[PDB]
Amino acid sequence: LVPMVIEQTSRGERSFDIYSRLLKERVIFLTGQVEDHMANLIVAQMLFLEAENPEKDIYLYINSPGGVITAGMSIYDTMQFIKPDVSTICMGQAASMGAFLLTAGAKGKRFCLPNSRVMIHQPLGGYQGQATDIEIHAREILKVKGRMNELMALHTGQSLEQIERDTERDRFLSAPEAVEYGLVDSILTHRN
Amino acid sequence: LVPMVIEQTSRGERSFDIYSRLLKERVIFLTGQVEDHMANLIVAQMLFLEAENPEKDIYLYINSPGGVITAGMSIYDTMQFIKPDVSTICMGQAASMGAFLLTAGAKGKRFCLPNSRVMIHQPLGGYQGQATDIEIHAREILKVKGRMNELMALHTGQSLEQIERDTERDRFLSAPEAVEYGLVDSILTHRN
Amino acid sequence: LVPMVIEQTSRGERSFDIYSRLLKERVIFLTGQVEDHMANLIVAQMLFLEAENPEKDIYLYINSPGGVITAGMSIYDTMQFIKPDVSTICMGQAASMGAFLLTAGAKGKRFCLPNSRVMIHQPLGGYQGQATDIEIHAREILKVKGRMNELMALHTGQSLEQIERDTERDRFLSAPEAVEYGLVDSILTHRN
Amino acid sequence: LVPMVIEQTSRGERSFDIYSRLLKERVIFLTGQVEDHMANLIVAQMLFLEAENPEKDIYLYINSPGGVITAGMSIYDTMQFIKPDVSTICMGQAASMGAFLLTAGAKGKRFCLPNSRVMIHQPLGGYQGQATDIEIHAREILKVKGRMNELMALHTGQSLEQIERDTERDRFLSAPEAVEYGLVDSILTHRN
Amino acid sequence: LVPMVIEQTSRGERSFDIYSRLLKERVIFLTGQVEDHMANLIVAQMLFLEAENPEKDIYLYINSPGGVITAGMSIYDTMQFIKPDVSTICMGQAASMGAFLLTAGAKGKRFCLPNSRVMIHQPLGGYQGQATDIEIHAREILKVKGRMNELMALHTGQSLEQIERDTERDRFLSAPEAVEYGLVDSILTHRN
Amino acid sequence: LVPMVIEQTSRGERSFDIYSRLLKERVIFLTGQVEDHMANLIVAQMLFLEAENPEKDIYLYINSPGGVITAGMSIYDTMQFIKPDVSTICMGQAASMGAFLLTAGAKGKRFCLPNSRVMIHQPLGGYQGQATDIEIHAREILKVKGRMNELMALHTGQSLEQIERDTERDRFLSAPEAVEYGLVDSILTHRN
Amino acid sequence: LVPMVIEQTSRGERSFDIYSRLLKERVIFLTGQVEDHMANLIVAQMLFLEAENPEKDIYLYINSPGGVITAGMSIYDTMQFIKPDVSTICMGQAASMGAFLLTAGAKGKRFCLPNSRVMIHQPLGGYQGQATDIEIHAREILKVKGRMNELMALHTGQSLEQIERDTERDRFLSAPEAVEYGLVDSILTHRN
Amino acid sequence: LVPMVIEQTSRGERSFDIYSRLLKERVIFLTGQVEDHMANLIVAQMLFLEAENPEKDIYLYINSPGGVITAGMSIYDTMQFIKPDVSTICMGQAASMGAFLLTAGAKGKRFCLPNSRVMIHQPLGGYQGQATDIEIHAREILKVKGRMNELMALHTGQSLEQIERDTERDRFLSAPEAVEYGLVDSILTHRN
Amino acid sequence: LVPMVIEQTSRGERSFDIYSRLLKERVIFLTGQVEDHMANLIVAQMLFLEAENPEKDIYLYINSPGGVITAGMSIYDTMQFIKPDVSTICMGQAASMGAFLLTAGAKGKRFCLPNSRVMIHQPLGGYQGQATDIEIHAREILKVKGRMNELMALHTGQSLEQIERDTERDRFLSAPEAVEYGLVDSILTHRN
Amino acid sequence: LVPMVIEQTSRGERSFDIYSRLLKERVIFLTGQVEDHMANLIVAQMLFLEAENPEKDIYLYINSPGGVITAGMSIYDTMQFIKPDVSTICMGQAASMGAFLLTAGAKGKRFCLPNSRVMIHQPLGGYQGQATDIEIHAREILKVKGRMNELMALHTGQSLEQIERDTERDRFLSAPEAVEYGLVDSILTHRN
Repeated sequence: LVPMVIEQTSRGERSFDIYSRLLKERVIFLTGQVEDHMANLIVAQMLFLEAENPEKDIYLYINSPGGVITAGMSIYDTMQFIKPDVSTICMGQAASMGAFLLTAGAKGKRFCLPNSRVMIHQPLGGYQGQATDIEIHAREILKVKGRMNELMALHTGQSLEQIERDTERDRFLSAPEAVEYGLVDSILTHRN
Repeated sequence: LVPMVIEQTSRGERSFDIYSRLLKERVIFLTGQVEDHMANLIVAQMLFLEAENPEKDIYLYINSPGGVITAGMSIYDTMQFIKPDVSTICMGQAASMGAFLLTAGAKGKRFCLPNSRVMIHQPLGGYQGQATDIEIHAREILKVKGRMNELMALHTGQSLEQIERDTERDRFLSAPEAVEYGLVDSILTHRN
Repeated sequence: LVPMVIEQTSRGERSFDIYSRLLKERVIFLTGQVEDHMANLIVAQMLFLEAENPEKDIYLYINSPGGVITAGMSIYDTMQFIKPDVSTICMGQAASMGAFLLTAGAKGKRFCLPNSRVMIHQPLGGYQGQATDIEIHAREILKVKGRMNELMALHTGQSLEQIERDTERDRFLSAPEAVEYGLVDSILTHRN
Repeated sequence: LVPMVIEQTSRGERSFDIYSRLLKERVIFLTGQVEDHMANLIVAQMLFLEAENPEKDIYLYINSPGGVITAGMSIYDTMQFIKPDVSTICMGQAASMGAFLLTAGAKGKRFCLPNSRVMIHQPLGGYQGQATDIEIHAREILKVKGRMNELMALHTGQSLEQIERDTERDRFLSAPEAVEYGLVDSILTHRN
Repeated sequence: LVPMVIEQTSRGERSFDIYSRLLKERVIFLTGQVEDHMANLIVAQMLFLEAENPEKDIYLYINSPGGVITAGMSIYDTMQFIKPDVSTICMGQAASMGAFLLTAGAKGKRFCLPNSRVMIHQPLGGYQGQATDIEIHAREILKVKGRMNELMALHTGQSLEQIERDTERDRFLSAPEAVEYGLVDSILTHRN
Repeated sequence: LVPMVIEQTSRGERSFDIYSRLLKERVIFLTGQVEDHMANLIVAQMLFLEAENPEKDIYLYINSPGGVITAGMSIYDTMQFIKPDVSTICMGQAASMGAFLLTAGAKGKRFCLPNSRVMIHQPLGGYQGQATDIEIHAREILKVKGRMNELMALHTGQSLEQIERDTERDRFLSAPEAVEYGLVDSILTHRN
Repeated sequence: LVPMVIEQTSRGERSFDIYSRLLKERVIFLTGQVEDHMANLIVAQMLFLEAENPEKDIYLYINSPGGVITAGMSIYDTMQFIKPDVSTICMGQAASMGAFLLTAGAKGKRFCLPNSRVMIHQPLGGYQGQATDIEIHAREILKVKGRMNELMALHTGQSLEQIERDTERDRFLSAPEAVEYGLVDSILTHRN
Repeated sequence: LVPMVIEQTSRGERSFDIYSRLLKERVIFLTGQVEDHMANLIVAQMLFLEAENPEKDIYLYINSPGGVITAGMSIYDTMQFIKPDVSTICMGQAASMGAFLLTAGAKGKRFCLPNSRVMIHQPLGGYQGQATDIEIHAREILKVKGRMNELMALHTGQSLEQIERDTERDRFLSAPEAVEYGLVDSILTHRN
Repeated sequence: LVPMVIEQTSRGERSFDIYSRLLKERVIFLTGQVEDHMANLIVAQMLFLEAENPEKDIYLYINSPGGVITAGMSIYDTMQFIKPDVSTICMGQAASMGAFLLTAGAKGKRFCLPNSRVMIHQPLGGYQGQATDIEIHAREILKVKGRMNELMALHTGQSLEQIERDTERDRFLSAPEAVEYGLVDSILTHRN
Repeated sequence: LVPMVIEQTSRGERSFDIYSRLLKERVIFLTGQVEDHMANLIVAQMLFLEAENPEKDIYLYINSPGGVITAGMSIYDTMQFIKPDVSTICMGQAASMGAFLLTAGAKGKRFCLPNSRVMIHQPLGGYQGQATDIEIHAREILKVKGRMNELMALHTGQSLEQIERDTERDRFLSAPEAVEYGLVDSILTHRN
């Protein structure tokens, strides 16, 4: 059950759900397996906040084990499109897609919690059918692999060759290791 | 759950769902497997917006893997019937049915995000029963194939022969490749 | 548990199961649905009897609810290939393949029990996939329908047009009706 | 069904759910198997209370059998990041994660009921695949085990070596035993 | 479906669910299998009622077949902690945990209906694994058994050895029998 | 879904579900299998209605096929406890448990529809385990059977011996037969 | 069960199963789906017949819907390795592997029945996993497709390009058409 | 059912199954998944052949998709232990364990059919449990990987480093490629 | 199917299965999970061989993943009861029971193949029920652990304390390590 | 796969299965759960041996986890009816029925292996239905418990009161403990 909170305003007392109250403060929660429906919801929140104030910065809290690539690209493309800088904070973990979205945040505004765990791997897919169809889908996933690696190299700042080697197999990076790799910029240890 | 949002108006503060709030701005979300139930909901949204302001454009956001042809065709006929132009934007991906609706958008208003993937294929179906019945259903699906290819050629601008050859098997098109093919017009890289 | 029947010959006593003993008398049983394994077994028996005596008649009892068409064609082609005349008898019921194999017996050696029944209908099938593949499989089953109807008219003496009209839907026929229709030659009521 | 309670305020009477009413008093309920969804909910509740009054102490009732490690670390890091001292209380039981979060509370503000049962064990995990991938995943759970033991020693005050020996297998600690170990500070037997 | 009732208050009329209306009168319903989620709901109600009026007594109605030992302890420890006296009533039945919570009520305020049943038995548990871990879990369930028999002896007033003999196997106590045993104080036959 | 109804009266108009509307008129619906949750709800309504006017009668409509015994005793004990007389009416049917609650109503205020059916049978149960435990449970159900027969004899007026013989096996009684037996006092054919 | 047949030899009468009796006549039956177990059995028969007589031709009857490719290659390699000429005959139907083995027979000894049907299509396969592994399995199945098409061109005599065009999709061929295509040399209609 | 073959000798005719007849010729079949029961059977055949003639070469036919490693080691160890040279021939496909046993044959007596396909990959495994137990099983499977690679380098002649690089992922090899890789010696294109 | 082999003796030719033939040579095959049926069969073989020749050594081949303890104890007690020295050999792998029986063989006659594996761990078990019954079954499995460890120390020659430390968790050992530990006496690499 | 053994007699070599060969030596095997079918088979063996030689002792090996009581009673009554002395031996384990049959052997001819185990407990049963039927089945299982306890006291020589206390719950006993308990006579440590 989602709890309800009261917000004091000039008009009077107002009741909001815990998630909507934080949305009012430009906070979007990315939680669980990435998919088309949850991604479209996040896209709607980014566009809504852009209109309210295109100057202020938006925040994205990523705690997810990854998911569909196509759904993630909808979020990634939306972040780069809108004028507001999107700050990404990793809570708990950030897998292949969560990590791609984490590093896709605005340069200097990417954060990670101290005990967080980041993991990056290459795309995984499968197709059953004729050899001709296999060649088509096989070429498509390879293109996505190259495209994802090219974008990660840009945000992380590492060379494309290095990304291919590291993403060939699952690689787990802690919060300090991620800072060196370039996935995140700083760690939020304590409130200052 | 969907996060509620507040809209300021002359009467006072008003509460709207995230999707309903965007619907007020002539934005319709086409998400997931196309089926009769969701299609009738999109049709109702279009007709409602037409009454409010037939001059203003409508924006359809497509992120779906395709689905039933009859359900998708009810959306296409609705778009062409109504006077306002229906702009189509592709987020994440637009498969066979999603691509037909995408290219069916108003000329010059079709858009695609840079990392979106547009796949087009021919109709697929099946029937079990007597040979006489199989002949009836086989002729019907073939007629549907020609109808879809005829319309796709009209919107894309390519010849019917080329569309038939290209759609004989699954064909994946990136956002730039789609521009040359004619499925879309421009790519929304960044807000200007 | 098939019973064992002892056979007395000049050499001495011999033991055989109920089915092999009848096989020695050139009697083959066609029971159950027509599949590839049972059909291949019947083919071996026919070839075996031909080598033993290429001029003595063979008896084939048919009590089956029908089955695969390809399997039946192996039996039909084998019957029309070898020199011995295959006398077919209907016991209990004769479905599409059972009736086709029944009427495929040697002219003047086709029999049917009094309380037996025969059923003829058009082929059944189906396919799931692209429209292109459907056209292929649809054309194939139609050719089978035309080919099978042609053979039925040859063995029954009826006209191809009449067969097509009677095979469009399941048609049941009794033993006397089958004689008038040309499916069988005579009814075996009592030993004389 | 959750009951609704009435709160008398200067503005007037207001209706609150039982869980929301206690949230207003800085009480957060941690219940059931730990997971990403419930963890983000607790995180949102903590951040919300910090904004309202970063000086007042928060309370976190813990009755859970444990769960995912990553989800728990999000709660742990959030508790340490915010300024308010989080006072953990153990109701019924506190497993591996419930205990790790229980001992993570502010020094001097960790409590447990007299009949509560605490339990600490090493991480649980598994992976199926190639030997190379097995080695990769095996090193992570070992790092998580070492990282979790380091933090437990910091809060409880026991040496790292002792924590390893005691955490090798499931160890159950009663409320008084937990006080000596260092997981909790005091027992709440009766209201004074 | 839960029905809604109207309350004639000074500040107009308010609509409350049947359970919330009774909660306002310091009545809590404990029904069904005991578990962590429902137990945390009863604890919230007990704490909320204590804040409203510590002097007034809280009524608990127990109609349950028992459940998790840990979940029940959260309720038991909460009852003893709060200053107000919890008056337990037994409707229908009161199994192992329902009976433990029933007898846990304040001395002189434990009641039972004439046709109600009571059942007390030792704890139930199980574990699968190595012999070493089996020995661990076995020691705790034995320790929990001794702890529950000590507390039951205190409320009932019977010797510890007597409780062990009876609890070894399931025992069924009628309402008058429970009074003699000490589980309850009196019976509520009719309103006076 | 339940249909909402409105009351056009003074002091404003109030909308309630049809079931809650009837509850205001002192009408409680007992429908379906008896269980702890539904029985607990009925208990709240009885206790709730008592507070408004202990002098006014409460109506109970029974169309249940029977259920648990413990849940039924919670209702029976509540009816006898409260001061207002509970008038039971049988709609459709009243099985073993429903019939026990039907006859338990106030003398002279028990009714049955003309085409309603009633059946009474002994308790049914089962236990799997050691022989020692079987004896415990077998003795318990026999005590329940004797207790239920004693109460039924009291309300109906028949001797305990007659009730025992009739309840050994299912006995179906029509509305007129029930009147002679004593389960109900009169029949409601038409409104006067 | 398989019927037993008596064979007269120098020693005396000898009993054998129907399949074993035909095996002595240098006849092998290929029925059902191709697999490692059935394929190895056929290989053993070919080796045994070769040792018995390395100059007498062997007969292979084919009636199967196809199957694994690797299993089929074992049979194909043996036929091309041993000195005796393997005469292939098609009964009922010959699918991808059945047709490949059919056309692989000795030149001039490939026969087909009048009503038999031949179907040829490209290999079918699938893999699920990382993009790297997909490229490997995809390249492998493509080599098989090219390798199989090369062999089919050699036996049939058709150009490699024509075989590739006709194998992209399922193609059916009657016995007369198969002769023109080069799959079989002659049609066996009547022994007379 | 396996066919029967009559063997003629001076003593007289004798009947053997197809597999048993080939066993007399020192021919063993390794078909299907490699498990413990099938491997144990193969070991029994090797020891039997050694006793009758410890100087004649043995022939092992391999058509298997791989299987357990422990079962494979029993076969491998027995081949090296006995004096007779085990000639390994691969029909169809040879996976990780089939290829390992294939290359384990006597130097100069390892053959491969032309259309065969060999596949080598690193071991597979997995475990679920505590972190300590995971480290144990991880070290174990890693040792197996190193041990298996060492043996492969010895039989294939390649370097340990090269084998490690080629076995990290599934690698397919045709008959000619296996010769160059040292996995086999010659190709049995024809008996000549 | 198991292959049949002929044994030439002075009396004539005798046909035996592969396992029965080796049984004549005092060779027993312990393969698969250790259950009561397979174990009882091995016991019968041991007794039969003892009656034939109580002075000739018996050979027991072991390749199994372990199993029930009670079944294994019957085999162990029989080996130590009879006079013939049971020589144990390990092929592929030897689990807890497989290793216990392996090391239980006659001193100086315990062998293992080079690439074999050995695994020793403490017993496994579990129970579900009352706390009293748990204590019983827990004490029993602990006695088995102590009993089995005592026997292992006797045959291997290691101290009881060392065995307990090495059996607390799964411990893997290769053939060379087993020799040093004392489970086996030597390694069989070649016949010469 | 039961192995086959050859028995050398004056007439000539004979063939028997391992179990049948031992049956000639008056050895019966009681393996697995005690059911009607297996018990009936054992009864037939006991009667056959009596007719062959009613003066030679019979040997019964028991390795079973128990089962139905009625089936075991057939074996017990049969052993006490025939004249030969049935020497019982336990291997691995002896449960409730296994131990009952074990102690039922002839006095002075009851043996146990050194590492065997025994478990005795009261009967287990259950019934679902009307309360009347429960009393019937309850009384029946109680009589069986007393009857079986009386017989156990007779063979073991223990008092009936002592057996009742021990049988109440599962009691485990080792071979030496069984001797002191009168359950067996001696331990077969070695043949000697």
